[PDB]
Amino acid sequence: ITITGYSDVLSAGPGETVEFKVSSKSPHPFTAELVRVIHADPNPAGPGMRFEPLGQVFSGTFASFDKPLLPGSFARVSGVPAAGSAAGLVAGARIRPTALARGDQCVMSQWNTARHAGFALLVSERGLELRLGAGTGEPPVCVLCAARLEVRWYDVWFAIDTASNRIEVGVTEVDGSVAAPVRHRTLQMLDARWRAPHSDDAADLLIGALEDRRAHFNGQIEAPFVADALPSPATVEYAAPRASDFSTDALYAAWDFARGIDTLKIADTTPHARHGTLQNLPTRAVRSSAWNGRERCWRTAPAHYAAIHFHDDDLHDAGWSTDFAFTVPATLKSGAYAMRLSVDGATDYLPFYVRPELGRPGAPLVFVAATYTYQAYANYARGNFDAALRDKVGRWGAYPHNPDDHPEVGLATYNLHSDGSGVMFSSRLRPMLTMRPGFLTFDDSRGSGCRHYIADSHLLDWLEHEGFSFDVVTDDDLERFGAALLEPYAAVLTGTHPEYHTAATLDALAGYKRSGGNLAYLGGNGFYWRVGRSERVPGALEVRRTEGGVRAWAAEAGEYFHALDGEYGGLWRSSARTPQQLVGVGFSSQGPFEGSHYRVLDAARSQPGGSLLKDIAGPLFGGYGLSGGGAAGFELDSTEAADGTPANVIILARSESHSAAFGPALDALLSHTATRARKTPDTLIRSEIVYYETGYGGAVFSVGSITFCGALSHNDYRNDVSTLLRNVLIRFSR
Amino acid sequence: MITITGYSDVLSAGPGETVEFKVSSKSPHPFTAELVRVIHADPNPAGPGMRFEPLGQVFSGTFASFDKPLLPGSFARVSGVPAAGSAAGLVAGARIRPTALARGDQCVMSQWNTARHAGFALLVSERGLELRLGAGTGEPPVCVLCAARLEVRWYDVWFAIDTASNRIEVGVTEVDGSVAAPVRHRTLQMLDARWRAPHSDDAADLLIGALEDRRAHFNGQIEAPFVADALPEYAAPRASDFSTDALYAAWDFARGIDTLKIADTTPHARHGTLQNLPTRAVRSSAWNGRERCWRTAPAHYAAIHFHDDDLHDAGWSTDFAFTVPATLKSGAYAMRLSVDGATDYLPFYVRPELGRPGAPLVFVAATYTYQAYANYARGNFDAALRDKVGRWGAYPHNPDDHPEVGLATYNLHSDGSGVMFSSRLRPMLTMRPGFLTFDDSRGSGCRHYIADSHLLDWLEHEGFSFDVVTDDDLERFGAALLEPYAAVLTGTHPEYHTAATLDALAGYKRSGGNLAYLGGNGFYWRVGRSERVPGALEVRRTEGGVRAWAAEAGEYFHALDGEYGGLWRSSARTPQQLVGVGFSSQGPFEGSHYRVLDAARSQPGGSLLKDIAGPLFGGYGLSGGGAAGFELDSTEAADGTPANVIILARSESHSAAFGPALDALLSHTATRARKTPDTLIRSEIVYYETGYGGAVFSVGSITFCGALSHNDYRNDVSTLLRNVLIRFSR
Repeated sequence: ITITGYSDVLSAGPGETVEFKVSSKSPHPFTAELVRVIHADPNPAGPGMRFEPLGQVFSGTFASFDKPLLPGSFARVSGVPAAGSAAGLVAGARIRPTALARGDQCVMSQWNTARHAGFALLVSERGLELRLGAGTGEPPVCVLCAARLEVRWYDVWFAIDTASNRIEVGVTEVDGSVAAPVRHRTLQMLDARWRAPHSDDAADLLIGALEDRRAHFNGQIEAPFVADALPSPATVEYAAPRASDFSTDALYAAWDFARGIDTLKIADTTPHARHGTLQNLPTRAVRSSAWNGRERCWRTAPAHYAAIHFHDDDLHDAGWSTDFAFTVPATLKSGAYAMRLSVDGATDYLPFYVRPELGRPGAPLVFVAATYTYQAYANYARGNFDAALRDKVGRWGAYPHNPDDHPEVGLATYNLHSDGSGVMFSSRLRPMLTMRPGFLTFDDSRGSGCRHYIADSHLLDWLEHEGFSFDVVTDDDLERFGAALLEPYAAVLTGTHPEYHTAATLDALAGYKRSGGNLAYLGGNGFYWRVGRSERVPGALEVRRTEGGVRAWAAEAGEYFHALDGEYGGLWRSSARTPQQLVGVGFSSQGPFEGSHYRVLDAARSQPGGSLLKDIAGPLFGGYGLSGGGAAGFELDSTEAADGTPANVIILARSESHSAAFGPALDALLSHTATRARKTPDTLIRSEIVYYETGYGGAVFSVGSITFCGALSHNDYRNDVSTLLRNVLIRFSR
Repeated sequence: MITITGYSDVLSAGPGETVEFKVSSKSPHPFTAELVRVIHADPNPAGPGMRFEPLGQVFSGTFASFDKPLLPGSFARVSGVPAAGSAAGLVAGARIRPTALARGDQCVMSQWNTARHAGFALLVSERGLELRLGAGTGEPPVCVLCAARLEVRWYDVWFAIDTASNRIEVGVTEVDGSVAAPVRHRTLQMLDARWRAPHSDDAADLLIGALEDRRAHFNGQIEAPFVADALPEYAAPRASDFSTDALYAAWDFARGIDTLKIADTTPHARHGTLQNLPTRAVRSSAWNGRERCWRTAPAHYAAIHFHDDDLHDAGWSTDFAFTVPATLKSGAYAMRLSVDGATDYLPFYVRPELGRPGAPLVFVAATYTYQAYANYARGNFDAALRDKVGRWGAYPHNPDDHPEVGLATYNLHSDGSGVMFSSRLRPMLTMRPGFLTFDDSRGSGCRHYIADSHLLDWLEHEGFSFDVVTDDDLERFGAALLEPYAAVLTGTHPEYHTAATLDALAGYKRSGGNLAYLGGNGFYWRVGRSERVPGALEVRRTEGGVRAWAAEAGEYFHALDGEYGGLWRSSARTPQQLVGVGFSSQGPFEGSHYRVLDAARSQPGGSLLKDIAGPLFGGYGLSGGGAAGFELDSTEAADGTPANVIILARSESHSAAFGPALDALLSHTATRARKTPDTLIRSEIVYYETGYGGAVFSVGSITFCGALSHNDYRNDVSTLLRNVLIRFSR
């Protein structure tokens, strides 16, 4: 990829600054030009790509530096001497390797690359291997403990005993009750192939990787330790040495991963206090060896959560230097923007949002950009970027690079890691190819195949063409400012897929409802998953797919609480907040990216809010759209009084004729033949458009379909779907 | 109604232990009790029929018939307390969440000396909130009504009799004021000497959840009730508003969540006792989502859920007892009851002595599963089934027609909540020999106790002696009880288990034993229990899976033992890790046939397939007409299946009504192993070695044993099990 980058924040109000971090692998400088994004879908059959150039607001030419992406998580203990004494060196850990077929993976290492001095303890399908530096003029010593290690808890160690003139490398299975527990060891004579380190031999101590930066560990490490003497003799042929076996003197370090589970620090419990720092956001708050099932929450039982899960594809915070900054002038109207980057014919877009001042709005409407959901889907490598799609990207002039070809940009929370575990973290401090104008997600046979940021621009482009002024706020803005940020507006509008939320963003929308506002839920499958977040780890979102529902992977028992903020993760249902309580409808069906039509329930025209159907002939409508060819499609929401729909809900229309591939949302089911309402599951395959009054003075309008806004621009913005939204926004504006 | 029925305090006894039997007879004549050994309990004419061995020479007796009642409905009783009130008046109130106001008058708090017409009662209904005051020997009671339309939300309710102001007040306020239209109503009446201070002889029990002049059982949650005998833009009076002096009592339901005691926090120490086992460890008004475990956050679980149909411990007096003589061999027994042409059976088990086996095989009676299903009113007892029950001479009473015996953990309560508790201290009509569960077009329609007798009758007929232990025995004794036997055999549906019973079976494998998993859908749900409440099981259907109801967020931990409830999957123990296969499909009560994997005959343990022609077999049976049916288990390496598993056969041709088990699904198009869901509709018979010296044999089908007796015990399924048990016995 020639040029790409990211910003430290995704939204800034008047007087706030966005720092942009660009990586350019050209030898010539690049250009940055501010644009306002109007339509980001490059499908020729629709409005096409549309920007408003604002180079006169911000323009610049800047020097190109090529900055790298290094996936793989690990911990660095810095500013420590080389380990060892004249008596020797001992190091070890409790480990659970989750992908040994991937090669040499380092448990712990300390290596001065220049002086060829240090140690490294590694595992692979060959067993447990010790590498010792031998100086500038000898190849390294290697001692191998051949064992067939599986995905279980093992104790691994090496010991250099000068007095006995022996090296030992061993591995013992922690659970001795299994039928054939592994216990192997290798004994070599030392023969002055090792001598106590010297002051200049110093280097950082790493856990999970090796620096001469490679051999990233996949799986769990628990309680690593280093000692520079042999264990105090106490009274099974051999056992693994652990930190408890050493005098406090002899301990060089002993890390307890149970301390600080919601932080990036690994704590050393010896008086040396040789702490370390985790890099690339490994997964904490996972079961360790003492976990037995009686404890399920790391906040009250940290000794059962005394391990950290490392993955060789973890990616958080690229650490790129800031190429330029932009401070929002008090005259730039709130909207959706980007920095068009350009060099050698290659272009990127760095999207960001200009947020209104709290309490003084610039329009009657505000749109909520679903940045938590964008970030959770960020860089989803869907394995679908085949020749036919790659061809369409060219023909249409769409954003040229896809996560399937670019694993250097890391994964989404819809992916699995290399060892097969679910990706629980997603960073926004990296290039997010899936949030670029022009990016296509699906080879859509009946439309563009655009999602999230790009598909949300259908609505922003429609809002503009119909003369509706709007301000834009993000999920982070709601997290920061609360309902008070929304209160000034006559209606709040969602995107096409507001799926991921915190208690703060849900509370912002409910408080806005309670203040008397109007809510336009213009998507499907909203308010379904919880995200975790921390002030202590900015730029990361956490997702733990607990219990059930439609999920790309399943969290393990006991690991349901977030590490970032300690909250119970998973379905919002699972924390007593169903979508129906916010917007009257809830996720009920999911199928492929294909849409269908609505049918008017004409009984509605006479009820409160049935005038919203005026100028829609019917009885069908909406059988068109840039998102899968229909206004009701992909993921659908319907009414459930039991799941919280208000008794005054007015169903205006109800979809039909979805393909046989549409099935029921699992979390709505007690069995494969009965819903939670004890109806049959086929009653779930439908999208329902509803209207109701909140009882606080405002109303709610819900479409329950991700593809709904994809139909707005059909027939040059003149169609039934366009007419319906116009009726809503006119009504919501008195 | 039911002429004679009953139950026992325990279901198994070893040598020298005693079983106490409690009988209710509506006859004016005495009844007879006679000991029998149950051999076959299925009354289907097309199969071996009912079969007993009478042992009246071991125990017989004639006993007076007493009619003993069944009174459903949970509540708390505070006894040994004076009548509440002073010359200044009386105030009482509580925080409530009514879950079924259309069911009639439902009492929050009451105290009523019925003879002297003295006391109080605070009730709710669809009409509002009502105070009833006693009025004396020759007057009807006072009634003051605060008309309000109450919903299923948290309200504060109270009444106050203030003699100084000559006022009665009855009021209700919605706890959450942030709602659109918060309810705030009250009614004011003049007192006019329609009440004064109580007298010593007015004393009576104070009840929470019911009224005794015993009626008006409350449906929903009660939290922090209190009584005061003094007074502290109206607001609800709460216990915090009163002098220490002015408080008669103030109960905090958060204290003792795993007990039946309700604790009074005032120095009066006027504690109370819960009856019929209402549901504890439920969200209270302060629950906010940050805590999900009552053991570390009791203030979020400071409420109790009452149901007018809770049934635990009938309290019937023992009519007779039986002490097991050293000469009665371990087996499945019953007490045949008889009076006026009516017959009941009181089943129980004789357990071998620890360490002294009497046979090479032991059978595990799935009593935790029987109890979880006990008195399951399925709504299926129509004219056709009642007729079939007549023709076959089957047990004549069904839970559907006889609701005084309470519910199963598969039913919903009257207020719509899931039934979390099942008592064994009540008549269990579904554990009687002769009980039919389903109108089966292709067999008997038999489950659990009765279906397990297919296996017990086959073992006898094939000459295999066996001992019997129950789940409760494994809970008490552990793997040590199983160790002496050459093989442990399960029943048709060993579904419900504790950590102690799962450990007894795993420990037995590690000791070198052989395990015959002869059912389907085993080891699936967790059960809770405690020695503090003997005779009760708790089931909380958390997270997912195939479930009759869904537990609420934050209520996933048992009240009885504090453990995380639900699927054993959700406690990190899948069925596959124990027996190599795990629940994967369920359909109607229908069976189909297996197909031999002929690659198996040459592998380890393919000699078990000897004398089975194939490639199909088992297309017959007393349970749904096929040896693979109803609920099926198949292999999953990801869920823990050993790598040396050998698939001997695989079912096929199940009806379109058979679907996948929900907890095996990531979406409607992908399993946890990322295969398509149709790969789940199959039962797989497996054999493998444990590595400790023994082996495991698993059929993964509930209906398997329904085919053992086919064609006078000479058939492929009979041949298969015979081969296994012979092999397991050297």
